[PDB]
Amino acid sequence: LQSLAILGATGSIGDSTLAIIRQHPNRYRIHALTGFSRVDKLLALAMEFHPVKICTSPDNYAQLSQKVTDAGLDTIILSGDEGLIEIASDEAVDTVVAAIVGAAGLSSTLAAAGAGKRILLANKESLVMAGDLVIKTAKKHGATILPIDSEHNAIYQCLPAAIQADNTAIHHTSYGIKKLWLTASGGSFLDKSIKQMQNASVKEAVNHPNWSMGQKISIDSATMMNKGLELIEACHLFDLKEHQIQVVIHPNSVVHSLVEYVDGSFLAQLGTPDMKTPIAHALAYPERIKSGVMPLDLYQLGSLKFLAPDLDKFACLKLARYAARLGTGACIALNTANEIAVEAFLAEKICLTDIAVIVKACLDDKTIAQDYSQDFGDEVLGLERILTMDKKVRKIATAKIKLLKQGD
Amino acid sequence: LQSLAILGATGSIGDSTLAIIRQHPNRYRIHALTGFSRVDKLLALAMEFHPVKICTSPDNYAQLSQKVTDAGLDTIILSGDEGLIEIASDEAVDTVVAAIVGAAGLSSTLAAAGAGKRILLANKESLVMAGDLVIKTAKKHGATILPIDSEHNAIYQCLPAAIQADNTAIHHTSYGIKKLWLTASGGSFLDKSIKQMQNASVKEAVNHPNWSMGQKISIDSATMMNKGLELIEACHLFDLKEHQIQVVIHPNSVVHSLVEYVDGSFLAQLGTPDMKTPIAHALAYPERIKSGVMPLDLYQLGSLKFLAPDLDKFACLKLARYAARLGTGACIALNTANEIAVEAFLAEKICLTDIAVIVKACLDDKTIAQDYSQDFGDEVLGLERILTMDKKVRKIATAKIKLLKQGD
Ligand SMILES: NC(=O)c1ccc[n+]([C@@H]2O[C@H](COP(=O)([O-])OP(=O)(O)OC[C@H]3O[C@@H](n4cnc5c(N)ncnc54)[C@H](O)[C@@H]3O)[C@@H](O)[C@H]2O)c1
Ligand SMILES: NC(=O)c1ccc[n+]([C@@H]2O[C@H](COP(=O)([O-])OP(=O)(O)OC[C@H]3O[C@@H](n4cnc5c(N)ncnc54)[C@H](O)[C@@H]3O)[C@@H](O)[C@H]2O)c1
Ligand SMILES: O=CN(O)CCCP(=O)(O)O
Ligand SMILES: O=CN(O)CCCP(=O)(O)O
Ligand SMILES: [Mg+2]
Ligand SMILES: [Mg+2]
Repeated sequence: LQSLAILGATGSIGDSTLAIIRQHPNRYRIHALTGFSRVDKLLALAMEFHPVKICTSPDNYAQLSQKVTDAGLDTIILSGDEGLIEIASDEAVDTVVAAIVGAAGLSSTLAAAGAGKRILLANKESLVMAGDLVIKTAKKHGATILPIDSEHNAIYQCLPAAIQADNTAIHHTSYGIKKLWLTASGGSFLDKSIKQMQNASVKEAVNHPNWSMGQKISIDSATMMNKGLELIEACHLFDLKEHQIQVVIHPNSVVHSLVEYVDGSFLAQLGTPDMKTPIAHALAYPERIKSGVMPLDLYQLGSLKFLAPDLDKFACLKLARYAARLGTGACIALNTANEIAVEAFLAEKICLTDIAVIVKACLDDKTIAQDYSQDFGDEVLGLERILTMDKKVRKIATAKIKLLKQGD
Repeated sequence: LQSLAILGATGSIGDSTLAIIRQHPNRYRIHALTGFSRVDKLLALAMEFHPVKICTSPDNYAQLSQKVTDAGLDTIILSGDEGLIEIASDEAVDTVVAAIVGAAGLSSTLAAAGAGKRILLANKESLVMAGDLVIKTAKKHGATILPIDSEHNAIYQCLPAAIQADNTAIHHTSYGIKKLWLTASGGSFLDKSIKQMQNASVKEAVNHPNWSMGQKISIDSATMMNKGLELIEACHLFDLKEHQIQVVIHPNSVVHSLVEYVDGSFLAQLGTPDMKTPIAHALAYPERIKSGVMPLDLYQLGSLKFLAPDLDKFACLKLARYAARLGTGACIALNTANEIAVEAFLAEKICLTDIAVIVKACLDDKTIAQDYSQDFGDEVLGLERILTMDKKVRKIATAKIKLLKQGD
């Protein structure tokens, strides 16, 4: 049985992964599950799956340990980043599903690449922040990365075998890859005024017509920063630069992305927008298995729309491309600034449209820009350099926010 | 240089193939070209490409031989089926592009499979009439068949490598193929009354909103018999039965077909509707090359529509499925009856809607049905059995036509 560690098992992605595991009992073995806040849910999962190890936040380690011994499970309990690193590099784990949101998922993603694991990547902030380091580290140790993110999973499915195996093979012109097309729903405000986004409630922004997801990715979809980040994720995953990856607005969320070839062929993945499809694909690869989705019904589709992005309205996307060209430092500035203006939007401290302002101000800040020219990809020293800039952007972005609520 | 024989070089498919050859001068060598009626065009091609051999109709052999000696080419001239068989099995030919329309292309398609060639198949009537025989013969001698037909080329592009190599691999459930979806434009009368198809001029039926093609395939698209035939072609190519292949109406002709997988993934090929894309793909396979098409612009797409087939209105499609289930005899009855009611529609002897009547009457005719249980796939005797039934359906369909213009 393929041994699984599911980092971030209590969230949206975790739910879908587990929904597939329950359909395929004697194919996968759960070795570990992790959860930051939802201690009871993690316990309920523990009791269901009898995992060898679980990990939670340090604030909950004691509480959860009591509850696990009280339930008489053999389960080892772990806490913090230290626990995640352990599970991610555990000799007994074959496959890691990286579903921790944000930067918090970076160190365990690396540990997994360092340990040579099969990694199923949901956690895109890992690649936006440490793409060179993660891929380099993975290549060096024999880790395979398969993307779970819909768009990337689509693209991956639409790529010849040799380029799934080795992403550098994509520069051999025989394979004829021209460019990659990322589909974007346009989010909750696509078809609404600039003015109306300004006054968006969290309830409006957080709820998406086609997808049910975590809070963060949800907001990122509303501003289109999600595509931004996906743009940078794609560059690392498929070993390309941003000019080779373009974005098309597609509100139906049926077409999940395309690969354009030199002969005129666009290979695309279509499906109902349900993350069990890409998770299932990535779990069973190179085989396939039933996912439990309700399949897309082509008869009732109606009309699938396509539309160029409106960049004035979705500045987050302009700014992500700009950052992708600047390299890893600017992508960190990008992602972290954005991580901060999201905690801030959901806390109701800024407007939705303020997410763009904070992120630019951060990309164009002189104190942030000093670190753009650093070697964030050094095998020994890249990690501390990435985290230090993280802490730094955290401070400055926080400062920018406070400054804005009055004036600069 | 890959040596090419282009059977049917003067038609629509031939034009597109050659348009690609002219873009790729030192990749492909033209060893042979063939043309039935258009002697001057065949000559002009001869002078352009200095082929080793060409073949024409028997009625033109003398005329063309004079003209070739008058122009001082070294080119060997051939005639009739005998000439096609020779070119198709020529020791010096690597690749055969099978683009003769109708049943007339069957014997040379077989000769090419018998000789173990790489075959690029446009000519779908070959598989509708002798699918088992062609595939069996190909497998036995090491011939590779790559489809040029848009839908089949799309499906092929959307299939894993192992199933492109060996079509029987598709029954291994690991690969997770659920079903194949054939897209159909719905033709010139999709959005028009039954009543208005009745009175269709040849000019209406022959001209297609999105495609420029030969006359026959053009009419077949109007009645939707083209999808019928494509349905049977798909069964042989991909080694499935008709229940596994469904049809969706898609008027934009952008999405060219899909492959549905068990996890919910639909892989589809999109592109501007231009046969240079699939020809180019098939020529360079497993590599890719520029095709000279103007690529699809996703920004200006608008809305791609999808719609269930209206089977009352497109009886030809009901009847093809029925025939696919009946087996090869009924497919011959189907294809030939249809070949006859097309010569008859374009000659202005029957109504467009009469194509359906003639073909049913032929499928349900007791004299035709006697031969349904024959072994059309016997390596020694299948070919004469296929041609005899052809001649027979030709006679009876002709009779049915004459009968209808008065009454049965
Ligand atoms: N939700 C989707 O459908 C979807 C689609 C594509 C990509 N993704 C990506 O997958 C990842 C997870 O997204 P999600 O929507 O499931 O997130 P979520 O908000 O549902 O939470 C995910 C998990 O992260 C854990 N977590 C949160 N903060 C943590 C911390 N500081 N340390 C350790 N663990 C922590 C939570 O306990 C939870 O199990 C993200 O990177 C997201 O961008 C999600
Ligand atoms: N035209 C397209 O875009 C297209 C698309 C998909 C499939 N196809 C298929 O490819 C094949 C070619 O179609 P097309 O539209 O290019 O045809 P066409 O009518 O334009 O050309 C047919 C070719 O075959 C030759 N031919 C015709 N009758 C013959 C006979 N009785 N004996 C010997 N040779 C003969 C002609 O000389 C000509 O070169 C058909 O089977 C068609 O269904 C064509
Ligand atoms: O992989 C799935 N997602 O990231 C959800 C996408 C929401 P968006 O298409 O509006 O970016
Ligand atoms: O391969 C291309 N064609 O067969 C032209 C198809 C026209 P249709 O979609 O109405 O069958
Ligand atoms: Mg995504
Ligand atoms: Mg076709």
